[PDB]
Amino acid sequence: ESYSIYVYKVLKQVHPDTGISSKAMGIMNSFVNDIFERIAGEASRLAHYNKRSTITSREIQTAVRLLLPGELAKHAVSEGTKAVTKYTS
Amino acid sequence: SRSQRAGLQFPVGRIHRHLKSRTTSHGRVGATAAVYSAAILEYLTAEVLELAGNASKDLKVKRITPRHLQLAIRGDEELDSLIKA
Amino acid sequence: SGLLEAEEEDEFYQTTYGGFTEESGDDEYQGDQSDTEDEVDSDFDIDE
Repeated sequence: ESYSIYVYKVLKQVHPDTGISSKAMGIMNSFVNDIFERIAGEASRLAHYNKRSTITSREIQTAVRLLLPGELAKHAVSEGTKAVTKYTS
Repeated sequence: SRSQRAGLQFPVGRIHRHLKSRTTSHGRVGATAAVYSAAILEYLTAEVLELAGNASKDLKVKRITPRHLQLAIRGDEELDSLIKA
Repeated sequence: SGLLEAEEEDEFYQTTYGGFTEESGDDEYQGDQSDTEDEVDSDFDIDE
């Protein structure tokens, strides 16, 4: 895949004036990829377990609540809901 | 581009491609799931990079470095648990 | 909470994502491999 450009875009969002090395974004690539893997795997696990062949806002939200520790789970669920509203709307 | 539609700097589209790649037989992924994953990823990266730029005594980092990343996550003990999970 | 994790070993971090320690030969990330633009397939707008 390739997400380093969007990693830098998010860095600008949080820090419009912050640079970052090559291996640091490699570490971000690994971190985002592994969390992305965790979320997608949990969502597909729920979908396969349920009759839902689909992975939806329900699936990703439940996975986010299950995996993330507390306040992190709350923030991630809120952000996912907000972005789902943005994209669907 | 679907990314900006979600207000997410990250690619909801390529993300959904990856999701499809990581589903079960006939296992589909909704667009809402794609954008939800992209949004949680953007927020996690945003917090991590926020603390990485702030991963220092002066609370600003010129270049984000692996060490700044360890400080951002580890010091963000929520992220410490999340990554260690 | 900052010092409590420090007194103990952070071996997990030491081996996370090729390590979290500062290294050499770490250029300020230049840019994409010519794949920055996002991409989809035909089945994103499929109903849920």
